[PDB]
Amino acid sequence: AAATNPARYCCLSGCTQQDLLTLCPY
Amino acid sequence: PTPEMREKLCGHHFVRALVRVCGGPRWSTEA
Repeated sequence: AAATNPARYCCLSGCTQQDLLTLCPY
Repeated sequence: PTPEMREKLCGHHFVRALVRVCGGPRWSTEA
């Protein structure tokens, strides 16, 4: 569910390519 | 950007996934 942490969020809930892309920096 | 299933990026999973999406030939430190 909700989690003030991407790594945790991706673990608990899960993340896709889009989810990760949104977190991609320069 | 498709009907992709969210992968549970627990631990190292987040790292490898991050490299996959952002770019392999660049994660020379951010992974």
